[PDB]
Amino acid sequence: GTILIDLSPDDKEFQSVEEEMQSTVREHRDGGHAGGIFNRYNILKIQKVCNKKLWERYTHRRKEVSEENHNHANERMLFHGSPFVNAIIHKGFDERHAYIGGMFGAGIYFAENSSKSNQYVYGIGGGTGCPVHKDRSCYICHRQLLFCRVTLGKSFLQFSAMAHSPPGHHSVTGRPSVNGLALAEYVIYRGEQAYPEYLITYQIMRPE
Ligand SMILES: Cc1cccc2c(=O)[nH]c(-c3ccc(C(F)(F)F)cc3)nc12
Ligand SMILES: [Zn+2]
Repeated sequence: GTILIDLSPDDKEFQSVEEEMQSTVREHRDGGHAGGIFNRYNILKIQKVCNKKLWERYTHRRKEVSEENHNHANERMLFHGSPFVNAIIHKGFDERHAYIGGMFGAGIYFAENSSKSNQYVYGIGGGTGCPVHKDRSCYICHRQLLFCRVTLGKSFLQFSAMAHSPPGHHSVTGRPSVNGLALAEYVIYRGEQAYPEYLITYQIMRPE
């Protein structure tokens, strides 16, 4: 039931999504090992992901969380990078898209920094890189990220230098804690708490 609608580069929606992607690039402590060396992307396409069933599943859960949290879903728009991007847009998020080894337990991880999510496009630690060139810093192959609507509800704050949410909470917030430049990371434990709204196809660009 999923359809992908292309956004025109002239469309204001295209532009605000591209700005959030571009402006949330930062330097990483691995020096580019996992996600490659770049300061910006070449955006090739942005598509709206439309699936009535997944949307209703998301809104239903959103309403449950909101009613547990003084009518506040604490909804964010966050990046997600995964080798399973193609299953997620068709079937939604679930237990099979969890990161079992994650630092906040086995849940589904999301980032404010687009460049953090870029590190997982080819797998954990960037895996072995693009399938064509086996290169984690490939400047040629097309990459995809999701920009997702995520319900955090009451989020447990972890200061940091499928399982369950900590009791009384709906999510975990990974607060950046030595690297003063890093934005937060977030984890949910129910797939119904995210909807994959935009599919962004891009390349990382080699610095000149
Ligand atoms: C940790 C973390 C922080 C912020 C953003 C992300 C993010 O966007 N993706 C992943 C990610 C990790 C593993 C898998 C896999 F096991 F392959 F299914 C998929 C996605 N981790 C993140
Ligand atoms: Zn490649």
